[PDB]
Amino acid sequence: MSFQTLERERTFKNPPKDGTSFPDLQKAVKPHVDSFNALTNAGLLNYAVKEIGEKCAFDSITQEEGGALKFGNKISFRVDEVQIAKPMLSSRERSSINRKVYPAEARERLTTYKSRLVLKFSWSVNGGPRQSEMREVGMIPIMVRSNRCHLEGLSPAELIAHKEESEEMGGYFIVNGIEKLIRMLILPKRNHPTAIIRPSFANRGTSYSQYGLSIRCVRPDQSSLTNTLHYLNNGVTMFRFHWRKNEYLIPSMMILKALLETSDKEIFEGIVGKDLGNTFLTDRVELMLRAYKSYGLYSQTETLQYLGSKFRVVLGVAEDLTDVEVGRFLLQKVVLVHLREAKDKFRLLLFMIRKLYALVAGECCADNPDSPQHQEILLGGFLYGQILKEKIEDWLNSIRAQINLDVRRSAPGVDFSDRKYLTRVFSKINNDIGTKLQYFLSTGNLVSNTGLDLQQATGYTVVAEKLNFYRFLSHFRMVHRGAFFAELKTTTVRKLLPEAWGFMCPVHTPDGSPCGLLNHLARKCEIVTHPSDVSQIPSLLLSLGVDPPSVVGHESGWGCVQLDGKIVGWCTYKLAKHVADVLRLMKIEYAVKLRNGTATEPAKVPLDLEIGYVPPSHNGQYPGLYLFSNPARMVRPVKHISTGELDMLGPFEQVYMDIACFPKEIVPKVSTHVEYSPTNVLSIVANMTPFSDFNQSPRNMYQCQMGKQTMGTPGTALRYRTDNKLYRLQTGQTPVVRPKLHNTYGLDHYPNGTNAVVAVISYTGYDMEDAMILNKSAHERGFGYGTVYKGESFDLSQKRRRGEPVVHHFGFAPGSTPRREWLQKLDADGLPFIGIKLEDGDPIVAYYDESTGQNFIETYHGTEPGFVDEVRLLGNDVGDSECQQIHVKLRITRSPIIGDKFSSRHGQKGICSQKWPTVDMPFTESGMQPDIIINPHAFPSRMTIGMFIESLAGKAGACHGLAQDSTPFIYSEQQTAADYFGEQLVKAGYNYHGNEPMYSGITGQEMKADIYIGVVYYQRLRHMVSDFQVRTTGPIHNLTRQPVKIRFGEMERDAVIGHGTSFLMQDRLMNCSDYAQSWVCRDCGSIISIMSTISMNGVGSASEVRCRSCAKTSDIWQDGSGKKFVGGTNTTLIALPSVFNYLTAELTAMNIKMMLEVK
Amino acid sequence: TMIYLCADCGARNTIQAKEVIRCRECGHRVMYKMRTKRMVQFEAR
Amino acid sequence: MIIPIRCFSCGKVIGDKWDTYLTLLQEDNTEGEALDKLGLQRYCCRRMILTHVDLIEKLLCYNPLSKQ
Ligand SMILES: [Zn+2]
Ligand SMILES: [Zn+2]
Ligand SMILES: [Zn+2]
Repeated sequence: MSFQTLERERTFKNPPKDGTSFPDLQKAVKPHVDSFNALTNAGLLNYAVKEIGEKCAFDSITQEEGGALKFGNKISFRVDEVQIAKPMLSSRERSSINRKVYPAEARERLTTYKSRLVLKFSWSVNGGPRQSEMREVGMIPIMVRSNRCHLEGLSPAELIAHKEESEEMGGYFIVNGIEKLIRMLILPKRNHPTAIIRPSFANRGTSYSQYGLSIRCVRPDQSSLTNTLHYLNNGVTMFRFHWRKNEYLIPSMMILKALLETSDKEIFEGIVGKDLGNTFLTDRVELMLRAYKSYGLYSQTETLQYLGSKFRVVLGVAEDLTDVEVGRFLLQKVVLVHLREAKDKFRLLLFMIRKLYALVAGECCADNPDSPQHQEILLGGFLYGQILKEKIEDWLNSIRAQINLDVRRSAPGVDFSDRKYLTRVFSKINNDIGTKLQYFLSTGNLVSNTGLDLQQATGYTVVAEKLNFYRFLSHFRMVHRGAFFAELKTTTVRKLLPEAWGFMCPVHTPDGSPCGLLNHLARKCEIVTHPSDVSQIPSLLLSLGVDPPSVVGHESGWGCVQLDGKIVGWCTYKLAKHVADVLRLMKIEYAVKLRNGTATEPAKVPLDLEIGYVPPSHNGQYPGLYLFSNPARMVRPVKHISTGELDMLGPFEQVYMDIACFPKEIVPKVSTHVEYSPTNVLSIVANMTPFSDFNQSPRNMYQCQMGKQTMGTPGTALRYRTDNKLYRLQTGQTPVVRPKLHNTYGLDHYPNGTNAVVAVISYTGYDMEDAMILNKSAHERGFGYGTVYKGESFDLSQKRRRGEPVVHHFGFAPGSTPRREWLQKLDADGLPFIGIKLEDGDPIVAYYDESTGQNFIETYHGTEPGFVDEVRLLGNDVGDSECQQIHVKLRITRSPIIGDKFSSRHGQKGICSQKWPTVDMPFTESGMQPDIIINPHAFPSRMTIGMFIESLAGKAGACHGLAQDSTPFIYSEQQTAADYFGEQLVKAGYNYHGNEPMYSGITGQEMKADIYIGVVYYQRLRHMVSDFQVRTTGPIHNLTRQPVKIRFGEMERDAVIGHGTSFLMQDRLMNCSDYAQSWVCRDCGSIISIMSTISMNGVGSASEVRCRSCAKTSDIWQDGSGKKFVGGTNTTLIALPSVFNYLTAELTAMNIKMMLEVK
Repeated sequence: TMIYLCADCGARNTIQAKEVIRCRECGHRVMYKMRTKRMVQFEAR
Repeated sequence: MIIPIRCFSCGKVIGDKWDTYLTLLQEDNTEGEALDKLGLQRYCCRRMILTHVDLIEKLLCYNPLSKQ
């Protein structure tokens, strides 16, 4: 593989107008933007507002023993649909051609990227009118390159026509101008009843036990909530669930009888109808039935009425309508929300209680919630839709409470037929929910009345620091489990238990405290987020040998088949396996039909559907075929081996398929799947480490977490970026050793480092403890040469507290202007020259007030001489405003200074130690001074043998002119990679082991031993941005007279009184920090009741201090107010730290005082 | 009077102090200042 | 940005060898060894004009003073 150079230049010069040259970056960001696309289209918000329901209001008449309290004027309102229009420009016509707002401007003008939100409010006047009205409800942010931005479908050339760079990615809502993003979280599986062995259950309900069954059921609008089954020691099962932040606990027999019109024989023969009279199950179900018979009633109507009369309070249900329908409202809204039909909720509840009882008796292993087998991902747009539906539901409840209060007062205005009344009430309440969503995005504190089944309520959004390309991608791929686990320090899920092979990367994960939590997805792991219709799955199952009954059509051997939380039939495990296999082959074959020419009807069975066959075995996972069709799962591709085409599979068939990892590993009759190429298991940033399978994997972990922090090219459109701190590399190149995916993923547009001619040698002596040198002339000819951009913003609208109109303005007041600095930098307008070099104490902008007319100034706080490259006069808003914002982008320069970390692509970070002169460096027979001397002692105990191979490959590829392929897992044990590159080199002419005969520079005669010179890829780091502070003397503290906030104490004191250095301790702590000579009353022994004498005589002698607490012409004295005293003569000087005087103060304010004696 | 650049249209605006800021020909609301003629030196290092 | 005049390790000036290297690959059907016709004997001056990202022909398409 060669460097695409001609193609690179012909994609740089004339950019493509057809379609983005790099499809894989877009398939990498596709989760978020396709989730938002699913939000707008595919009927997602519409389902949300339908399932909101309708809310009623009326005039309440007290029943007064009537029982049917009357109410005639009833209005029942609902939201019909939601529309999100494209982001126009301050919708109100500003007397211009109303044009769009491309996000470039939202980054420039430092304003969020919002768009109108239209709701379709609907009426009912307890008749049938249903007149409608569209309501603006504020403006919500909108994802860049989403379905509702003005960049969708645009080709790169039309993006260069705008101000965003050619290969834009999208996925991030622009909020105030800082690209916020919703991180992917990990949740339990949708609808699949999992088991739980968690000990916290035990002390929860003391009659309870640890064994439980949890299920996170989700509605069609992806608005899940949980409801678990507690198995209590007595024998019955409790149906725990959540509502309005509060747990709620009703016995499972209660809702089992309340759901369908059932008789108890049906419950029994459904739970345990099998193997008639199995001991454990039979007695437990008997005990349960009787324990419910204890207090309850018989029929379904009585149970529903009791349930309503119990739960009418907490449900937001209509106050007046009826009572049994409230029971139906529970059994519709809470019990099992994913299912629609009551009889089917009943069937799944029987199956679930059977699974619980099997788990209790040890016939079923405990599924593990901290493993990707039972985990899915929540995207961004789905969380956005949930929060938008929650805000809409709150808005409806709020206008409902406003109507109820309006009616309740006495009757100020009550006209449920008049539209004027509705205009009044809408005008009353807060109608702006755009700012709620914008606040969730600006902060992250998800402030909702119900948590939507989310453990943690903080930290949902990450700011997309474009510092370096890998950093941007790594933002887009990652996931996270939530700090609710980080606070628990355990050898738990932070472990890499292996149902992740190909889903989430093994190596790429930060080091330190968050290690193991945020696992970035693999390279190829997609996220299926557009579900499809599956009715042909029940049709085909019924055709294929399974049948769902009405009365118990179930026996011993028959296992269950489950369609994303709906029991569709029962079949023996042999037939279950046959059905699984034939479904898989039908899916694959019709997919290969659908991709090419043959017609694309709605797919019989979609690819994304996963056929999770769970074989039976004693003490295993509970066996039953599981058919999932939900969105927001993880799904990756493999090659089906009987056929020869794609097939997609998720983290539920992983654990039960023999996916042979090579064409050569496949063992016949068993291995039914092949991995495309094992490179498919790593992530995107981790895969780009040449020979990544030679290093000790901690080195690859450090290299991922450190290549996410290189001073590299953060893009190509930098002139149009309003970020605070950008870093750019002047001289970058493509690596000479590279993985093909470094070309596929379009990294060529964003280089990170240069190619250093590294000599492994211990010669200078400065390069121990991991440091290194940098050939001086190889530095002064332009080695890694950074430029930092610090853009700071000035806003006069802050210093306008309240009371006056706009006063401050940019410029100089009509009048005088100092020449000594202000006219040197600032042009005339108070805005600095473009290109004038600033220093620390230098003025940068100038504004004056109107009243005082005096020109104020703002100075450059940073301590390093920077230039000025671009100033933006931000128009405040839509129009009709003065320049009330400026944005100045200083271009600081940062060459390699002693202390700036360099680090190859193996975790080999160093520090530029001295910068040896180019004459005192060694040289080969050829004459190239090695650009960087690394130390040989750093490779043992580090195992970066990958670096030796990479240096070999670099010196080989640079010679002939190849782009040495370095994908993980190509080179086997038969012929080693080292031998391949050695053949390369010996063809070129150099030494085969890579050595090279060098002469030393400081002596001239050759080094006895040959030395190892290669061409490594050195990406300069940027951790040196916060380097130094020397304090001779300065300000002191207000209270304790201490140096204001270096720290010496509480461990430094240990060291000093360890050395036996009394005088050094008393110096550094008491002398140099805070020293004072305070007077002390010797007799009364206190330090505060002393006072200097006043007005003793003329200038004369010294003011001879006296004491007050010890008191009662020469000796007597007066006070400031004139009060005379006598006595209190014994006053002397003592030396005690000022902090002790402050302690005396705060102590006497408590009336407790120490009387320190003096001799 | 100063000479600026409308961000999008790239048109010399000639807007004066304490005035309504916007592009005279497009209506855009972002203005860069232009780099005038001024003498600076840098060592060739 | 533009080609790094005066390659780092050697002292050779290679600023001028980019528009005359590119139009050897472009139309001469010669491969990465085109630079051997350029006279780069070492491999320190040679990994400069070989693996060079010429990222300024992509960044010059953002003239804010485009007049359009
Ligand atoms: Zn006293
Ligand atoms: Zn314009
Ligand atoms: Zn050179």
